[PDB]
Amino acid sequence: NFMLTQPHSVSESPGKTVTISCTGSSGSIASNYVQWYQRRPGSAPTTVIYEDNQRPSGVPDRFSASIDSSSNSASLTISGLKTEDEADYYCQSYDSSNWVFGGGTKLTVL
Amino acid sequence: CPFGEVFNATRFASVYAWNRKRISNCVADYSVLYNSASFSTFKCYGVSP
Amino acid sequence: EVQLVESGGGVVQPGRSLRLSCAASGFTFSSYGMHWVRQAPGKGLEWVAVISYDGSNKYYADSVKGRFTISRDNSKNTLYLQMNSLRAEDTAVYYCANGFGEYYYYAMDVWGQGTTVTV
Repeated sequence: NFMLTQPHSVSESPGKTVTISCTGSSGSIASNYVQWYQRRPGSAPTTVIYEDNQRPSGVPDRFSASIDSSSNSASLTISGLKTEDEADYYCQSYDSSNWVFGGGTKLTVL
Repeated sequence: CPFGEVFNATRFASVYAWNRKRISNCVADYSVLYNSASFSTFKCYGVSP
Repeated sequence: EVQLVESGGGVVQPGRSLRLSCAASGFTFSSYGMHWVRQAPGKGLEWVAVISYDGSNKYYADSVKGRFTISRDNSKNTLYLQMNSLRAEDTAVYYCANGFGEYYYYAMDVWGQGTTVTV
């Protein structure tokens, strides 16, 4: 059914331009509001961003949400990385009433 | 437009020698097309829906 | 201009009978449908059900079919959702909102504020 394509292995040195790529399908990428969900192990999950227009106090300004239709891709750059924030990124999308898990993304920072 | 007959058509003709019977001069219904949750995929290119 | 506030009771014992309303007005509610979305914690958004305007064909999810029955009236532009036999997994904020555009559901712009319900 649903096919997810991601690079097998990719890495870039810090201080350069990085762009995490996760293909979007089952609709128009300009009509989907991409909201990231995180669940840090060892901690109770809490919502950090919802309704796309509400800002709780302490929310960093580095995160920005928009859609770029010039090259049919979205650009996001995050600075101020913390040691406890090192984890794995998984991009999840839903179609109709089906859930599909990813194959598994492993990334090592050298 | 009598597109419902094609929608529930039992058989389809061959690609190379399909019978040509132009049907036009009407306004379609699209009443049942609004429930797209039963279709596995929905793709649109070149224009936003 | 666009103000929509949800109100209701507080501590409600499960199994009791009570009716709630989230009135939608200020526009053409005749061509606008009411959608209910449940957001499971940790997981993504969950589809609940959809209703056609004609009413000839109605489709419901396997996890909500049978137990629940919905009623709407285009004359008063109010949707009634009778909650019977509340479930533990249903203890979540209820979003009363109308779908994006006209006859579109795959796109979402504004989330639901939520209604005050206790299970």
